[PDB]
Amino acid sequence: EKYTIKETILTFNNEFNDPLDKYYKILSNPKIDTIEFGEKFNQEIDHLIPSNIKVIKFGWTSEFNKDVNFLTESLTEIYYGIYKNHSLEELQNLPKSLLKLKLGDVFNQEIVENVLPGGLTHLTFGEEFNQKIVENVLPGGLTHLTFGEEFNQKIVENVLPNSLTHLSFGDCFNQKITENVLPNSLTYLEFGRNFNQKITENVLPNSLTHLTFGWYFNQQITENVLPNSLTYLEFGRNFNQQITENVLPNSLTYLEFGRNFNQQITENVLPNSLTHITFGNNFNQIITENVLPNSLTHLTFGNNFNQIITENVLPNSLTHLTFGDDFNQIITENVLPNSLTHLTFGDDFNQIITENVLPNSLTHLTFGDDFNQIITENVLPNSLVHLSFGCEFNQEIAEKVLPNSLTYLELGHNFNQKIIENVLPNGLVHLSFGCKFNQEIVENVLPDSLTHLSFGHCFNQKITENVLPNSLTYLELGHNFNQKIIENVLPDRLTYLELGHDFNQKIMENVLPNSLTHLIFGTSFNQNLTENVLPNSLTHLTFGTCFNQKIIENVLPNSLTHLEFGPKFNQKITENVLPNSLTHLTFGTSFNQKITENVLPNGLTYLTFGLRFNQKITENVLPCSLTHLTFGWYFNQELTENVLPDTLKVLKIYYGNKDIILKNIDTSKIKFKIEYFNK
Repeated sequence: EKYTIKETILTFNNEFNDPLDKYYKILSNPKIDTIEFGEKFNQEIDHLIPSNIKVIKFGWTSEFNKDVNFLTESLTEIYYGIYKNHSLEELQNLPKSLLKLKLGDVFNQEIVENVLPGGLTHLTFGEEFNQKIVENVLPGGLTHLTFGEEFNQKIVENVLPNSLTHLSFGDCFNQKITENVLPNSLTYLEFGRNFNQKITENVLPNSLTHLTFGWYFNQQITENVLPNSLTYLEFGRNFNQQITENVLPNSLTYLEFGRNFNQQITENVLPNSLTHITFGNNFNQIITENVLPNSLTHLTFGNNFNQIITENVLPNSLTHLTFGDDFNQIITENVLPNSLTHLTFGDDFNQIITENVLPNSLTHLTFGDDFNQIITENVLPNSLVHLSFGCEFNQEIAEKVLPNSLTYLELGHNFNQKIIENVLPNGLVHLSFGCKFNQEIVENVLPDSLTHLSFGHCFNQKITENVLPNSLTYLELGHNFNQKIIENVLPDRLTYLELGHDFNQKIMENVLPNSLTHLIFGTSFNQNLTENVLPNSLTHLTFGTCFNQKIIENVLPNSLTHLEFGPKFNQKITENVLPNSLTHLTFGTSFNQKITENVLPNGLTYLTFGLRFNQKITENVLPCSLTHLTFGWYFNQELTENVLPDTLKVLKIYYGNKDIILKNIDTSKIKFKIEYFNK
């Protein structure tokens, strides 16, 4: 039953439902233009909203259903939810200044002359609305009209305002749209699910730039139907009608087909102005020679497309080609254009790719699941910077195979071939081995450029001295990786280290480098940490599930700011073991140990206890700078005001214990905010 204020947007609780009689002062803040209400709020708001607010958003979930006849007369916007009806009295009484309105979902009465605000520009009907609209009903200056799920009434001439620019139908609308019905101002028209009528000549206006049909629309588009202003055409799921010559306008830049479209496309049907085609799922027709437009930059096939791509089929303008799930046709030499920079294959693609097949412009190559053919020397272009192999790829990679220019290499699940002296390019920045990779990585194989290196599930080989490159900043080790790290192996620029589930080997002194700031232990690590192990630059330490070793003086370094113990850590912590520098401490699920005076650094601002912490808090234990205290479910101890710090901003407690936790706290005069959580 509290409010959360943002820059201008006051949001209430989702179970708020308190009369607004005692909130006038809060809402009278002269820097708040809007109010958000949530689910359970059902209380009067007629005389309870000041002049400074310009938006009431109720969000679609609201249970608000009260008569509203007195908003402000200074509102410009209001949006209603699922349980709101109206009388037309109530519609006549929304304020003369209003610009943008969404009606309640329950509203399904017939609107007549001079009811909805004259000056209105944005109108949105609810779910249940399915009432007839006649000539001078909608405001004459309206620019945005949206119909909801159930509306299926007829629309006849001179009814839609000649100012209208965006008209979006809902699911049930399936009435004929005839000549001069749509305004000559309309730029967007979007049909919904059920709409399935012929569109003839002079029905779409010559100002229309966007047209989206929906699920069921499966009517033929003939010559001179679509306007020459049109840049955007998106068909929906069932449209499967053949599209012939002089039907698509010469200004069209975007075109997307839906699932069902599977018709042949001949010459002089795809306009030369097009830069983007996205094909449907089922599309599986032969694309012949001078069919595709010449200005095309992006081409995307569907999941069923699997037809041979022969010489000079793709334009020399094309830069992005994405294949679908089925595509599995041989690709020969002059098939892909010399402008093409991006290639993505799909799940099925598994044909050989020879010497001069891939163009010399190509920077990005993504293979599919199935792709598993040998890639030899001078196959991959010398312009390539990004290579992602998929799941089934497990072929050998020889010496001068991967181009000089390569920066990003992602190897797949099944990849488990050996990597020797000059396989990976000098210049490589990111390298990611997948699941199965478990071959030895010896010295002068990983390049001296590499900054990011990540290993997969299976990788559990030794990493010896001077294997890892000097310019490495980021190292992620995988599930099974459980080999000891020794004195001079981890490089001197490494800031980030993540150890894996299995990693449970002791760490000696001069191992973790003095550049390392971020350290992540995995599930199993449970080996004791002693003096000068952890680096004096380290800021972030995250322990995994099973780490339950006691910490002593001079172990956690005096730079450390974020510490997070894992589930099973439940060891006592005494004086000057937690560093001066600490600001965020997070106890894990099972930690249940007393805290005495002088233990948690005074500098500490965020403290979180996990599930099981249920020990008294005596005076002068909680840090003096603390701002966010979070307790766990099982914490059942009284708090007093003199044992909480003067700087506390937020206290998080379990709801079901509150009257036990705050038994000695007068909540009517706290200077902090109680956040609850529940079961």
